[PDB]
Amino acid sequence: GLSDGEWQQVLNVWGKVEADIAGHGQEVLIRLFTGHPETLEKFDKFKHLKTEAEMKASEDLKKHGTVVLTALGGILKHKAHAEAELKPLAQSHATKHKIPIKYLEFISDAIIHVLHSKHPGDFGADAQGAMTKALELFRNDIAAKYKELGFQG
Amino acid sequence: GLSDGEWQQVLNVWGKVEADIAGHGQEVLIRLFTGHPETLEKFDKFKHLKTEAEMKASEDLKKHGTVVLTALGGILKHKAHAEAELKPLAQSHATKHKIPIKYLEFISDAIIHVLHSKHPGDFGADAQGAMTKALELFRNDIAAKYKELGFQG
Ligand code: HEM
Ligand code: HEM
Ligand code: NI
Ligand code: NI
Ligand SMILES: [O]
Ligand SMILES: [O]
Repeated sequence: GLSDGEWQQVLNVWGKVEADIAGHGQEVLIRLFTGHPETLEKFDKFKHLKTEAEMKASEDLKKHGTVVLTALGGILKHKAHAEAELKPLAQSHATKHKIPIKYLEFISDAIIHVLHSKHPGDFGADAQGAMTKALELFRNDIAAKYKELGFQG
Repeated sequence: GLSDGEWQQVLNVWGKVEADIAGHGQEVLIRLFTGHPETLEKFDKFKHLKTEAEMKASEDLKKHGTVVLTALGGILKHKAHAEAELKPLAQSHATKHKIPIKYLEFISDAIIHVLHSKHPGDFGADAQGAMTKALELFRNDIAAKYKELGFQG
């Protein structure tokens, strides 16, 4: 994964992109299409463009550039925030508390038991299946950080 | 992973949890401790507590239950939001646009060059090292979604 400061580096340069997301988007796609022409053939609405000049002139190529960098920006900002929130918890449970993944499984089953007992109206079979998958994904994230830190959990 | 409706089911039952986080946190730790006595040994503050009635009387156990469900809740809500943002992107690039992972490596290459070219003051060796790793994490997330969908590309 990235460190705390590694994400801050990423978000700082991303702010600069957002000051002219249109121009950045355009240049990224044109650099892609010139360096790797086979990428242009995946785009039914752009593959007619032959020259740099035609590409720079395309209103919709510039609009698509914005759509791509906006979506990627949103994803990176969520990853940064999510990592900063998870890594402290993973570190303390790995190093200080030394909690095996097995014990995270037990507390996952305890949550599902309590939600079945107290909220069956918003916890039918489907919603229970959903929570079981959700808590497994959470354990998997922790297990991934445990490995990064070389704690056998 | 979870479908759109499954994440909504998770968020919907979590809303009920957060409405009585005190009581739910207590019931989760009592269920864990009574089902798996070994887990009580990890808790210096609680390991003397011998019965549900003792555990229910512990103000410390209640406060810890709140800290646990508060931390978990934040992680689940972020995961639901990020997945609902990522899953459609991966779905469309796999099944509609048919974009191999190697082409996301190409566009990552172009994003690095455009950032180095236009914002070098904000894009030194470390900043560029950070962005390179961050774009890898993005491609790995799409790659993990493609594998789920049995798209090789
Ligand atoms: C950082 C990488 C990428 C991001 C964030 C991104 C994002 C997007 C978004 C948000 C859309 C519109 C919604 C959708 O159809 O899912 C889209 C459409 C599309 N993307 Fe991507 N994309 C990326 C990489 C690529 C690459 C490398 C290719 C092809 C070589 C590609 C080909 C397409 C195509 C063909 C469309 C459909 C465009 C249309 O509506 O005519 N994408 N992309
Ligand atoms: C959903 C699972 C879990 C969550 C979200 C969680 C969260 C937390 C948080 C936020 C803290 C306080 C800050 C910290 O030290 O990181 C904490 C402390 C702790 N956790 Fe966990 N925890 C989980 C599972 C477990 C399990 C299963 C055990 C043991 C079986 C455990 C043992 C501890 C201990 C011993 C502490 C320190 C308690 C204290 O000194 O007051 N945790 N946990
Ligand atoms: Ni978002
Ligand atoms: Ni948060
Ligand atoms: O794209
Ligand atoms: O915990």
